[PDB]
Amino acid sequence: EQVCDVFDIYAICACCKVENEVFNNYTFRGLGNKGVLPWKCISLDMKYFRAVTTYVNESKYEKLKYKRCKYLNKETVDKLQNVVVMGRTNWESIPKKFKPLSNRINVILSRTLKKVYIINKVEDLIVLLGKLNYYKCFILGGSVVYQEFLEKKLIKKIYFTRINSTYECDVFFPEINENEYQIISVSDVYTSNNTTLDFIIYKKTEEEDDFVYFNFNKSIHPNDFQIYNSLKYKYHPEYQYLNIIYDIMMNGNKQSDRTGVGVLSKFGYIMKFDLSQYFPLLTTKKLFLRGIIEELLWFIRGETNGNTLLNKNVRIWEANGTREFLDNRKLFHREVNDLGPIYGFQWRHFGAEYTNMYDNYENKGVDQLKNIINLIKNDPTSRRILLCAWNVKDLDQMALPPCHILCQFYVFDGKLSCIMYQRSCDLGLGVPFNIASYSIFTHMIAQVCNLQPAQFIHVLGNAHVYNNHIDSLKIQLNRIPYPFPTLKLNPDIKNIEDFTISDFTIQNYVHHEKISMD
Amino acid sequence: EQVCDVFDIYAICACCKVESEVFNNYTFRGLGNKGVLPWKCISLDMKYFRAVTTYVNESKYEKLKYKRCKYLNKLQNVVVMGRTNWESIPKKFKPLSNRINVILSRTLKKEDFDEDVYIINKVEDLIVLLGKLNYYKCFILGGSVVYQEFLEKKLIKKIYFTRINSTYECDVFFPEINENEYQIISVSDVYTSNNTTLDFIIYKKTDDEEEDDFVYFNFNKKNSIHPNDFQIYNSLKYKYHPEYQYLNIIYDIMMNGNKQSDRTGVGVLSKFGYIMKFDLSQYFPLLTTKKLFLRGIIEELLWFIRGETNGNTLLNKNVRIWEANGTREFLDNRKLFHREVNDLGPIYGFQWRHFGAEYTNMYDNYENKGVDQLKNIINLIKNDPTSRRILLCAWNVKDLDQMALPPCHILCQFYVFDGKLSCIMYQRSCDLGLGVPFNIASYSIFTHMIAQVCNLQPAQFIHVLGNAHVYNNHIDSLKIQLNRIPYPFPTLKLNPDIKNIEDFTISDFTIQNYVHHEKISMDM
Ligand SMILES: NC(=O)C1=CN([C@@H]2O[C@H](COP(=O)(O)OP(=O)(O)OC[C@H]3O[C@@H](n4cnc5c(N)ncnc54)[C@H](OP(=O)(O)O)[C@@H]3O)[C@@H](O)[C@H]2O)C=CC1
Ligand SMILES: NC(=O)C1=CN([C@@H]2O[C@H](COP(=O)(O)OP(=O)(O)OC[C@H]3O[C@@H](n4cnc5c(N)ncnc54)[C@H](OP(=O)(O)O)[C@@H]3O)[C@@H](O)[C@H]2O)C=CC1
Ligand SMILES: CCc1nc(N)nc(N)c1OCCCCOc1ccc(-c2ccc(C(=O)O)cc2)cc1
Ligand SMILES: CCc1nc(N)nc(N)c1OCCCCOc1ccc(-c2ccc(C(=O)O)cc2)cc1
Ligand SMILES: O=c1ccn([C@H]2C[C@H](O)[C@@H](COP(=O)(O)O)O2)c(=O)[nH]1
Ligand SMILES: O=c1ccn([C@H]2C[C@H](O)[C@@H](COP(=O)(O)O)O2)c(=O)[nH]1
Repeated sequence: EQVCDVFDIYAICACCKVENEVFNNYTFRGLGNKGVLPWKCISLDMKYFRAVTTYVNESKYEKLKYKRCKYLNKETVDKLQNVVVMGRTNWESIPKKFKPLSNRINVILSRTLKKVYIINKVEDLIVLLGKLNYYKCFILGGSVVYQEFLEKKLIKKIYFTRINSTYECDVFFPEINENEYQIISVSDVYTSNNTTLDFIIYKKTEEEDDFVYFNFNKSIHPNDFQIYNSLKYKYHPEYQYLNIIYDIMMNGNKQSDRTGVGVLSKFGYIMKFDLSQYFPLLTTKKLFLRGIIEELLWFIRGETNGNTLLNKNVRIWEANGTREFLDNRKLFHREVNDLGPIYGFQWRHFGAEYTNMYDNYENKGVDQLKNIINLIKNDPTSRRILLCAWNVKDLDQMALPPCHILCQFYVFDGKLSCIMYQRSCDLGLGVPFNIASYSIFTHMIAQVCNLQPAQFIHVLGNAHVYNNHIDSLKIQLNRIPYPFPTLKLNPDIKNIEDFTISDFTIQNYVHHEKISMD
Repeated sequence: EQVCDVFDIYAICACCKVESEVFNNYTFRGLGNKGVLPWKCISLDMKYFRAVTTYVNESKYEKLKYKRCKYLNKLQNVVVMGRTNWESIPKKFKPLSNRINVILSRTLKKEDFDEDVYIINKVEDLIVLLGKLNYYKCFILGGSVVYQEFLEKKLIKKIYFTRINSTYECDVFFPEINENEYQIISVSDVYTSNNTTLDFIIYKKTDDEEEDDFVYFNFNKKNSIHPNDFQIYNSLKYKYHPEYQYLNIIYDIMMNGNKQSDRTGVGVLSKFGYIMKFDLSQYFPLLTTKKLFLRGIIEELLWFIRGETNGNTLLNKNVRIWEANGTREFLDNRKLFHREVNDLGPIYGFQWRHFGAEYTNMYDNYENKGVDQLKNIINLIKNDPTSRRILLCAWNVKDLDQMALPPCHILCQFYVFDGKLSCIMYQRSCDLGLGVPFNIASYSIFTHMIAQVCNLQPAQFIHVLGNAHVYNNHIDSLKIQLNRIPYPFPTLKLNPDIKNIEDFTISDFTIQNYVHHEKISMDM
């Protein structure tokens, strides 16, 4: 029977980053600078902190007192609040207008303070706790306090805010030992005061029956997903991707492939990412975006020339443009790397007769990109703001038919959302890039129409995991996401055709190690 | 305290429809015929009945034992049967296994039974018996005389009620349940077993560390619709009937919808992005919380498949779905000044059979012009079933302004596994109160037709909604409808001799066992 369990002693803290980088939990360590917080107010962390440290559940107290008494070999302890323990320097950095911390029993560790309790050794806290009625006990820091409370093994859980930005710091949270503590929960990702952040939790290592009745009809070893399955709360939006992989692995249909690879597949999924709060660049592996952005730029120019991409070493379309690949598609009369009437051609020239990749198509066919931008600007409540690449007439002349069938747009209260329907979804290699690409695009349309981006919504049709990706995705599922990065566009660009590679910046991308999916 | 609460006395039953139109909960009331059951085995109900009457939770007995102790001062359930019920059970099934069996009788006594059973000769003796036994719950198993007297005396806490959605000859009937004594608290998924659909409803008499963590994670959490406006809807504990996928979306839009104007002038509440899934192997999802007829939508689908764009064809069969979109005034407001009345332009049927052909008029012969995508997808399903390119697309960007209006149903994608066909339809714009009920029915039918002609069985119709809206003028009608409890769905049957997609006619379709609430004008 350990003290921290008896007295419900917990740590709570907020850690920023500090000035081929490798990332780990320790990336998030920064606590303070010059007696104060490294950052200007991050008001969302403040609200979380207040609510965690003040929250009490009276009905649960009877049971805690019991345990505490039986431990201290007593029969009695002799409006419920929590205890909060601050180091002296910590207590001095708090604006006086906020001291003592409201609705909490304030305890201060100090050797040089004299009488809101003061105490001058840790063991004196245990004593004080044995003589109080309190719900739980929260160690609020600073650095010295966490250090000693942690080495003395006095901490049941760590409520750890990850501030995904870099500050100058002079004091650090200690390195949490992964054999001592493991993460059991991860929150939604949020933006506050110009940074992303998330909240994670380390742990020390009648109607009921009716529910059963309604359930009366209901080569992967899930034990391999130890970390995945041991998490309790999985609210980080990256879990929308990871959970689909889990689902396909566990419940997928075995089917054969043109490459003889084999897939597990399922049909019909939705993911939704809130672009006002973050940029959903997967963090459970490394992803690179230069190629993805050039591809989008090449679509917007309405290009179908694969050489343009190849000469910038963007090799996404290379295999689809070879002599052999075109001949197998019966495009015997197509030049190498002429991909035919694919996305760019359909976005700007839908319905025009395709000749070759060098022809001049200006003012030929339907310029649906211009059309949707005008509809957003002039008739935002239109339900016909669609951009469609599936030209049934032209499919057989494409190097391959589009995987990204259409985008539809929705405008409410100055904000833009986008649904993209994908007929075919390689969860392991394709879908991560695909989410990035259409999130970028959503931002680009929003900016040129003076709107703010809201949600990117991804509908997956035939959704598959290649059998040669399974071992890699197993490794990936047992990694814990980090808070997402942010995308910044150059704010000067007000025309969809005016963006260049230099107008795009990913900020604060923290990621696990790259994985060769094969 | 009541006797039924102390001793945990429940009823479980199964009721079919009977021969003798308005529907109500009393539609399901057939129990028995000539001393045995009205149907041959409905095995899924037998499985449910065994699961419910045999399940026990040992960890909860201690509190039960305490409660009954106060009242008076391996674990198993007790089951109680009328004598006629007992004699109806096949010998090999008696006594009911893993249960304490109790029989009510005057004419027979314990010397008349070989089996491990308790005989009781009045209800009062049941209660005495329950006071003497160790048991989890007590299930009253019928028949009609027994249900009658247990209900009359208020000795039933809940009724586990199976709705068998088919009609049989009966001579005995469950009591009419008094809606002021008993109300439905829960409704199951809908299933098919032994060629009938059925569901299961429930009437009621009228480390918690991780719990605090739940609260912490919620530290950061609209429309003047009123709470009491959904009393019945919100009083249900389990809402597992697939009709709730539709009803819950309506609720979501009412409560969280964004207010917006629209091309129509009415304004709406809107949201963006929903998915519904319907299991066509188990039911035909025609909405039951209001009345729908399918003659028109079936004639529409046949007209689509034929490649037709002539609205007169529909009007001549008294189908008016497209009438307003073909008037002189409508076409002119679309700037289609050189279009004949009821010439709807290159819409669905034209795109399905002739995508990319130049549209002239509704009378032209377009044979072998454009892409016959309907044919192409049938060929793909038959010869390349694992293709990820089996898509039928009505949104032809080039032809949009020539259409009476652009399609709402943008595309269907198909999926085949293990001899079974699934279908996703993506709907760019979705009128929840009027359009969507019919849209679900149309694409569900089309999935069955495509499956049959490719020698597959239907699996799931998946409906993806883009712009999803409730018209302000529909809100009061939808409020009414949401306080209705769905009935088990109907089934759809097709003439099995039809083996080509082009060869269906209206009499090739039958909708069987449609039970529904009354018709609702969505508008005033
Ligand atoms: N971001 C976050 O989550 C948090 C950050 N901070 C930041 O951390 C910094 C403060 O950290 P740090 O410098 O380590 O200071 P601390 O808050 O850890 O204070 C240390 C002091 O506490 C007293 N003390 C410590 N251990 C004991 C003990 N065992 N017995 C008795 N008294 C003890 C002593 O005061 P004495 O001199 O009287 O002996 C000691 O010098 C600031 O910059 C602050 O803003 C603060 C709170 C949380
Ligand atoms: N579909 C369903 O869910 C169910 C249907 N059934 C069907 O229902 C029919 C049987 O119903 P029903 O004809 O109403 O008969 P019951 O099963 O209700 O049995 C009636 C007999 O039970 C005895 N009995 C009942 N109440 C008492 C009492 N208070 N004290 C003493 N004895 C009592 C008497 O036996 P005695 O004459 O010997 O004195 C009486 O004649 C059959 O067709 C059966 O298959 C039955 C149960 C479930
Ligand atoms: C960083 C928070 C935090 N977060 C987490 N998760 N764990 C913590 N243990 C933690 O901190 C230590 C708690 C005591 C400090 O209590 C303060 C109160 C108010 C201001 C304050 C400063 C500036 C403004 C303003 O400029 O408006 C307003 C308030 C600072 C500290
Ligand atoms: C309809 C059941 C039922 N359902 C629900 N929901 N509540 C009920 N209270 C209920 O009944 C009460 C059970 C007493 C009769 O228990 C039987 C057991 C087996 C066969 C039996 C007969 C024939 C065959 C065969 O021919 O295959 C197989 C089994 C009949 C009755
Ligand atoms: O942007 C893309 C393009 C392709 N794919 C995957 C889906 C399939 O695995 C393959 C294309 O093969 P077909 O589905 O077209 O046959 O590429 C994606 O995930 N994303
Ligand atoms: O099969 C159909 C046809 C139409 N609509 C509704 C959606 C809109 O309320 C309206 C079409 O208007 P636009 O979205 O095209 O503006 O009709 C449906 O729900 N289903």
